[PDB]
Amino acid sequence: TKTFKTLDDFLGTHFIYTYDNGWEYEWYAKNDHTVDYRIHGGMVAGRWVTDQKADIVMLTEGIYKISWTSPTGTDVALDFMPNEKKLHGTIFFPKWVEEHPEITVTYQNEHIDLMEQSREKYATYPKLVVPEFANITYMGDAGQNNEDVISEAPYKEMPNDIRNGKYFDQNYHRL
Amino acid sequence: TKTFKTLDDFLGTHFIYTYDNGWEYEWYAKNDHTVDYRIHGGMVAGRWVTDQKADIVMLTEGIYKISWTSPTGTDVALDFMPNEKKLHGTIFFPKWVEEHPEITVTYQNEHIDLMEQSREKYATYPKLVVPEFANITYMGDAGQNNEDVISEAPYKEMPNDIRNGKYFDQNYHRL
Ligand SMILES: [Ba+2]
Ligand SMILES: [Cl-]
Ligand code: NA
Ligand code: NA
Ligand code: NA
Ligand code: NA
Repeated sequence: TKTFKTLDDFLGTHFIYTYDNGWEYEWYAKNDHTVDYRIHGGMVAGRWVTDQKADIVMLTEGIYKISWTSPTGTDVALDFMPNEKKLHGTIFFPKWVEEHPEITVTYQNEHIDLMEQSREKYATYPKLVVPEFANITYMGDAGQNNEDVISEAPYKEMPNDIRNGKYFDQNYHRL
Repeated sequence: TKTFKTLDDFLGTHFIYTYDNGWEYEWYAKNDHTVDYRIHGGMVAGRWVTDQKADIVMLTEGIYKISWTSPTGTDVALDFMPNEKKLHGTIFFPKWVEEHPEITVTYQNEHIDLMEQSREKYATYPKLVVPEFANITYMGDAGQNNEDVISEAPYKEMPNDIRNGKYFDQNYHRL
């Protein structure tokens, strides 16, 4: 077990977690203004995102808050409490994402224009707000600016492969 | 200052705080699902809200997170660290609020239809995201469900009057 104490301790960390609503997420603090993530279970499962710009601060010792807005229109605020293996996230979904979640299920980086066209075309209100705690199931020190971390679409067995030490090498690159 | 340990300690607390951009806000935890607030500084100074529904939780001992979405379309995630006199809030404004702030500068509770109509008529994107720490300059033990706390429009010297103990009586009523 390592104690998370500084912003530097947190950056470069690679998380897997399950929300209290059953939803399984994966998230990486690439650097101090960039996040990658990959969704395994729930409404928008299969979706993954690299190079998302984000405000990342340490609130107080060992507690980390991350904010970003998405090309879909989705707003996010994550609070990591890694010394307790816990997280809290609020996701503010536009109405169209709840109605048509599969539109967002893709490699978003290749379909930015689709997301921007969708968010203006389809309904935004009422919003779906998902305020939930999560248990952290995996913590890896990937280092900052590591391109191998979230570099492919999710598959059924992927979270287990990572948790079991059968996905990355000693240097945290994929085999 | 009292030590905040539990969710109970937090509920019924009346705050005034200045964000790092200089924006003075005031905010009250009326109950476990309801917030009242009043704005004294910045883009939407003069705006006040009551009976806004919100998700309110204790993240970890003495740290609190509040999530709500507004009739304006605005998304808010607030993190309180009252034992440090520090807070962090992320506000996600629709483009239209940045472009027409003065529509929202009113008692919202009397102009709900105008807010809902404007969020549909004007632009949602790009969002203006305001990630900032605040310094807490006032903490009042207002008790839960006190309708007097935020019951009038802000005036210039109002935060001073509250800080200076000239606004409420001994039972935390305006008079
Ligand atoms: Ba698709
Ligand atoms: Cl509101
Ligand atoms: Na995104
Ligand atoms: Na990556
Ligand atoms: Na203040
Ligand atoms: Na303001």
